[PDB]
Amino acid sequence: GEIQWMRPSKEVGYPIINAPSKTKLEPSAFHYVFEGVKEPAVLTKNDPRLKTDFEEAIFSKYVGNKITEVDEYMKEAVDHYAGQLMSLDINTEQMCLEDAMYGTDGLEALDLSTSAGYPYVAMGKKKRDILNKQTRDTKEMQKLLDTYGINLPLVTYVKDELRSKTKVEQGKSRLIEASSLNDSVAMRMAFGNLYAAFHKNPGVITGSAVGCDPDLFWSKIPVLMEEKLFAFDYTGYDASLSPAWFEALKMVLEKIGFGDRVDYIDYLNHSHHLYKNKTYCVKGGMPSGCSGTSIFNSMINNLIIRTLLLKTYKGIDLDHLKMIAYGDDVIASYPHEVDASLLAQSGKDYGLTMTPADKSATFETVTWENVTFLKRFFRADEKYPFLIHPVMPMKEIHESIRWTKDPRNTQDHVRSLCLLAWHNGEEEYNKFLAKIRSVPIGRALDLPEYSTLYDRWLDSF
Ligand SMILES: Nc1ccn([C@@H]2O[C@H](COP(=O)(O)OP(=O)(O)OP(=O)(O)O)[C@@H](O)[C@H]2O)c(=O)n1
Ligand code: NA
Repeated sequence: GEIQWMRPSKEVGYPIINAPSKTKLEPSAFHYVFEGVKEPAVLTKNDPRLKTDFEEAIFSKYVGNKITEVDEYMKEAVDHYAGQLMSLDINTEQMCLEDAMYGTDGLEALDLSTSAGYPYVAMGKKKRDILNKQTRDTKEMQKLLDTYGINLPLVTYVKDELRSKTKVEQGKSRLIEASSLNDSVAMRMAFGNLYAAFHKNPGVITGSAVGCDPDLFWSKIPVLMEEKLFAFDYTGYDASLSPAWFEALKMVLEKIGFGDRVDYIDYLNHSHHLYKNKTYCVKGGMPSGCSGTSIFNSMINNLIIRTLLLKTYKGIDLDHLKMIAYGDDVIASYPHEVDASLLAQSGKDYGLTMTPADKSATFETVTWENVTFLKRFFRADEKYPFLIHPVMPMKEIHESIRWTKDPRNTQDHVRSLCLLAWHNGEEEYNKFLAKIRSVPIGRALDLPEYSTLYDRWLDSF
């Protein structure tokens, strides 16, 4: 990804974008009961915690575009992945505006709590108005599509979330490149059925984990994997993608019955952005807040891994590459060992910065004991080994519970953390429940006991 140009929105007829400069995150009733070293992310250049220019830091993720064309390896990767998807019968039909807006089997309704993007965010209009879950009325939307069209600029917001101290001081705040509601609806009509097919088939055929339920899916993963696991992390995956990877993605779409609307992918690739008073153009880079970001990111990861394997190991058998991706996160396997360090080297040539899995200092062997996916480990259940526990580290849970954005959602937030925590075991879980109940707010929460969660889990398969 690379910014081609940046300048004042007024110079080109665009209004300044108003963005709250104060974090909604504040210590919660449990702030001093649990240990945590993360704080709210810098949201403005004035934030006293800064130790470097903010503007420069939040845009440094666009490291450049390393490659220009789709080479032989990428093309072979495209053919093989497109081949797997083919065995799914993904309905190539366009999604009717009703299902696209309010959802259907395999696709959830639009999220009413997220920005509506330009121009609506400059007119004061909000999603609550345009959309109506009860009537499932397309009329208002339609009247807006015809009025403002598509390919509308992406409104860029700084993501309000917890970050390490270092990332606060280096202004490494993440950004939310929000797509207008129009674009989001169009894209969901265009790729609606593709999304659904993926959501309904997490696994090694789609090579996707999007829409999955860890409590059930974790038990299926080991069976799907080949003998030898391999993994690695990406640094700024989304922003590092070069235009060629988008072309490769279109090739895939074209081959499975969507050559029809690959133009949409171009907007993800060559995009127009609005940040505050400034406007800029980005060549490459997957925008964070578009319809299908997670899925197209996963599809591209499937192309990338196949590509690096073909480039590094001529003769490799892709039919035995078993991988599952969720955006940049991935858990992959092959019947034979592979050098992740080697793959990382080939990665640089494709514009990808790959490092040892889970911040390891060096590329070491990936095992079922040390492998993680979605921050979760894999741990066979003591009493029934064939059932696998997705285990989120308590540290992550401790960090999250120490803050709140709305006291009205404390019950839901803590309840959610409990559904993650109990997998760490009864002893740990009860210590967690105990600390929660050491202050008034916690004692008033309705939290599930261990046995209730474990028994429910056992019956869920
Ligand atoms: N609104 C956003 C913005 C970014 N991201 C994701 O967050 C990543 C960047 O987060 P950070 O953890 O700060 O990036 P990494 O470079 O992956 O961290 P590291 O340096 O430790 O490798 C991006 O690639 C993207 O996948 C996201 O999910 N939502
Ligand atoms: Na882009």
